[PDB]
Amino acid sequence: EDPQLLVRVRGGQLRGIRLKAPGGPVSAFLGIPFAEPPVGSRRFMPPEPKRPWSGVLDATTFQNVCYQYVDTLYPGFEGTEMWNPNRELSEDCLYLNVWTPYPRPASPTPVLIWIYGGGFYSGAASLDVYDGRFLAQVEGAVLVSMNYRVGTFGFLALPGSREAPGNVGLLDQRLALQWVQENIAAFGGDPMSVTLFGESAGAASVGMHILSLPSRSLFHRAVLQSGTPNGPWATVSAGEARRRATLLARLVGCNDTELIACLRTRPAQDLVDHEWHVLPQESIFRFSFVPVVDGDFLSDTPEALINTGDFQDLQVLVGVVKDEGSYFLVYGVPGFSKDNESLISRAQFLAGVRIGVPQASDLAAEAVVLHYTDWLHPEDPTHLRDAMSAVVGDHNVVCPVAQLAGRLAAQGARVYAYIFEHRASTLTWPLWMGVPHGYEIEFIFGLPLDPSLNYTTEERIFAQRLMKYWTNFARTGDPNDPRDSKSPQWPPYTTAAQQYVSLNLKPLEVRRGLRAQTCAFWNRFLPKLLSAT
Amino acid sequence: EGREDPQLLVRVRGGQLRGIRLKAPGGPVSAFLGIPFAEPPVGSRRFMPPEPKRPWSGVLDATTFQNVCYQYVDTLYPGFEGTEMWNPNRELSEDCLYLNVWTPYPRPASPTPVLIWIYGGGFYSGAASLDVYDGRFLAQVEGAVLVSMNYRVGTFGFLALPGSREAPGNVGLLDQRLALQWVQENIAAFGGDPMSVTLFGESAGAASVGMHILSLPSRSLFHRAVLQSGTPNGPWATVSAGEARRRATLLARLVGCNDTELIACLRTRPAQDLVDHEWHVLPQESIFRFSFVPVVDGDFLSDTPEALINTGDFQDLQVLVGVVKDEGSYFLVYGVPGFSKDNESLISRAQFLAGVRIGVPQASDLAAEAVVLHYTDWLHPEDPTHLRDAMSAVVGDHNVVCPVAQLAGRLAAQGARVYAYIFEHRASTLTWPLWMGVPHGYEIEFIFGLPLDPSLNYTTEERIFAQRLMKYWTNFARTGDPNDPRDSKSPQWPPYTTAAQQYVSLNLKPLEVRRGLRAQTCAFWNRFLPKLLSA
Ligand SMILES: NC(=O)c1cc[n+](COC[n+]2ccc(/C=N/O)cc2/C=N/O)cc1
Ligand SMILES: NC(=O)c1cc[n+](COC[n+]2ccc(/C=N/O)cc2/C=N/O)cc1
Repeated sequence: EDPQLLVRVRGGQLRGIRLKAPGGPVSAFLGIPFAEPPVGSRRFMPPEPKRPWSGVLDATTFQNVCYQYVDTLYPGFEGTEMWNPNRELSEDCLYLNVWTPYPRPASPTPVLIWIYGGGFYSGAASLDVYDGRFLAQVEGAVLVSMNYRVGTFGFLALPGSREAPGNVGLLDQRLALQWVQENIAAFGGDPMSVTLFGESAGAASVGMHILSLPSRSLFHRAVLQSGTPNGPWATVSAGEARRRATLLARLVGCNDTELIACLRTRPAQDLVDHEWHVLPQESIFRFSFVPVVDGDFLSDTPEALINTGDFQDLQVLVGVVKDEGSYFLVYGVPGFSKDNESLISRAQFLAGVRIGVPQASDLAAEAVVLHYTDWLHPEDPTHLRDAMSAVVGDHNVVCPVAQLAGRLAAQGARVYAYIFEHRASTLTWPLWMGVPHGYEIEFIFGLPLDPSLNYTTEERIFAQRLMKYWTNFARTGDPNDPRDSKSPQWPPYTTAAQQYVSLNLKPLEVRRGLRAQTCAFWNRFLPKLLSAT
Repeated sequence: EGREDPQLLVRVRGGQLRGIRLKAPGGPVSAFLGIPFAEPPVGSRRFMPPEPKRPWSGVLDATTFQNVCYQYVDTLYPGFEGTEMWNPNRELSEDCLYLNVWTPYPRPASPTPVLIWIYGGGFYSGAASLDVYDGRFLAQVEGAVLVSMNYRVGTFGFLALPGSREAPGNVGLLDQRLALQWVQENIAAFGGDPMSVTLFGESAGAASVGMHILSLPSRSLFHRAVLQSGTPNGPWATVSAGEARRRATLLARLVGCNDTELIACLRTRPAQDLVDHEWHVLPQESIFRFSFVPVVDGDFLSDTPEALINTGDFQDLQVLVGVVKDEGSYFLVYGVPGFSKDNESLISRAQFLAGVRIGVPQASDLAAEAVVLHYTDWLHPEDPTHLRDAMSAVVGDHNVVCPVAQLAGRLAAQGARVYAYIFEHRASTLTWPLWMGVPHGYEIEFIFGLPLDPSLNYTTEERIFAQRLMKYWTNFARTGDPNDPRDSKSPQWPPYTTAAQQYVSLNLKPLEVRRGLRAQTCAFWNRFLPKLLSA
């Protein structure tokens, strides 16, 4: 019984495991329950605080992954499987992981809370890419990551109902955030320096925590990697949630109470089986059960909330990868594949766009097509493929990010923006996907520091830079290294200057305007188009 | 006859002409100026198609320019050269259907390719007698037979009650056509080769050239066309029959006037009254919109220029088209608040949004917002210099660059041999401010080789450049190809193609080949904007 690996949290005692990171040990407390297993009648329900336990809870092992669709598009492909649950699926999955330095830090340490992505339909805090050991070891970070319920389990909302209020996956996260507040000190986490970070749906979750009052007291800073609460995919209206919940109910043979009661009776996988059949359109980058504008967790739409919010005492790191959109093309856009070069035809581009912008009228879609077509090379398939990617990325991540960045900056938030452009040497996706959604995580998390992983030493150094930025950001709300000078400085993203840095192997390069023209199209014109059909 | 210069006496179908031996820098040219090609479209012939000039007796003196067609005289900057050079430089009269011929002197031995200039002036102004249209240089240096005609502008040329007999529309185009007919029959008398007739015109003249390309009966009258900064397609070069009707009847009301009764009344109105009200009939506050312009009558223009360029076969056709660096700047000073020649015209976002409404007067709120969204530099959305230049770009793009783009594209896609340029050289002599860059119409003096007149204060590179441009134009006139056939030492001007979209820069530097005529931005105007108006 290593006394460093033994912690009394509020619910009782935990025994962590001493994990080794390349530069020394780290105390990992994995699988800490932060809620009553949201099983049985607790399905679709807000998480209840975990009841205290007797003895020493073994917290040396990752707990189950929240029940979710396992991707099957390319079975056994590292590029997909690395996101697949790497633990048993269970609805009993409300667990969080805490990595701290070994020994437990002397003074309260900034806490980073990771919220995984997975389109609100998947993910697990246990995936290798979210291994917090590196940030814990190299940076002395207390790194927390929770599981939260995904898909129907996390986000089936019958808005207004008691039994499926929606947003429970976010409430899960909130609970983990509460758990951190009440408990992290026991690990030498500073509950007064908690930085959320997350990517993609995790970023959106972070943004939703930013935009939800009861969440705001549970952290001080946020990082949104490649995802925003605003935007086309991260939220649905109450009505749309109801529609999909209802549709799923039909699809599985099921007032809200009786509908939900029936849904409660359904084997987890049945819900998952029919989860995708509730999308109004053939889509990419769209997900059936996502946070719901419920008037409750989200008092208004994220757009509304980022327009009106006061974000004075908020610091935010946001950014995108170079190819936000490439990843998604292979999952429903004809002509795209990890296997060929996905050189697509004009027609496949126009059709691809209807799938990428499923909410688009013909005119909006034409607007998009006409905007993204390089008219010097209108039918060149490389351009069209890259444009399809661009469309999907801009529409879904880049422009939502720019919007968020701008709105937060305009409304007092200190904002740092980045574009991550380094394509992992070890990346199993084809070159044309460039730097896909999610492939910065391994770097932020510091996996290149694990020599056994085959990352180049330029990458190891890069990961170190990024872990420095992230944790400096966590420590201080400023990602710049004070123990460094002018190599060069990461400026706050402002609405005037619109500065952001490229994160890649070269030093920070400050760029201005995060696809400013194109985002103007998406953020300013596109809504005007559709808001007049 | 007998005591005078034997090389200035020419007979044409209507009779005997005495021209004038004019001094060009490199030697003399023959000019036959103010040759009537139509019956004065006066009195009862106002608004009527031109009738062929009835033969005259004796030797018609063709030694001076004739009347300029009755027109509005721009008075925004009185005494300012930049506006005065466009201003009529001969008496304003409805009796104005006269053309001009410059030929080498002595007249060319063998049939020489004919250049016919059609001046612009927004269809409400212009005159073949402006100094910038002086054919002497192209005649002297290039051996070209240059012909320019006056055609009726404004109401007299374009007021239309479509369907009516008495104001069928497009008569100013018909004057041009009549002058083309004149060149066909008579140009050989000057050593002109009626089988090598190139039209060229700038701005409304270019639209006019385009109209002729688009109009069957004109087709047999020329072989090649140059469209400088103007196109028959685009938002200003034509009006629907309905809109022409609307403006004609409104103009009528404005001056106190069944089509016959209306026209008859209009015919009793003094020219100046018509001119005085000409500009009050535009549907919106606007720039680069002109009240009386060619009408889609289903006669001269069998359908919209858009429709005819989209579906015509342009096999036999060589077209040189192009734009100036800054097509839009000129028009900004005449009715976009904020803009002036007298200052840097740094405007505000408000003034830009306002400008866009004036610059794209046909635009719905949504379409205007698109324009604004497109042209705003979102890094510097409030930046007055960018906004000022974006305003210019909006007007230039919308009215010239993108119409030219659609035109070049559609023409190339349909068999035409298209050569495309952007003229980027700002005359060292330009009296407009620097921000205006190279405004609309300021390539003309170079095409015409004015810089060759040593007394005109152009620089030597400008003289050389004029010569190059004159070469391009006359080569294109000769061969359908602006390139010098021997001289491959100079870079080649490739045809504009839909595939490669090549055009050249015309500036002091040797031909640089560029790709895509604002391809991205013209996709907005030519492909997106129409759709944004179909709802
Ligand atoms: N719940 C379901 O049955 C289900 C869920 C998700 N998909 C598609 O998910 C594939 N996938 C997997 C991973 C990513 C994100 N990568 O960064 C994106 C995507 C899709 N984008 O449209 C199909 C069925
Ligand atoms: N009734 C008309 O069509 C009309 C009459 C007079 N103007 C005076 O316009 C000023 N102006 C005068 C000269 C030029 C071009 N000169 O080369 C361009 C412009 C701009 N027009 O919007 C315009 C339309």
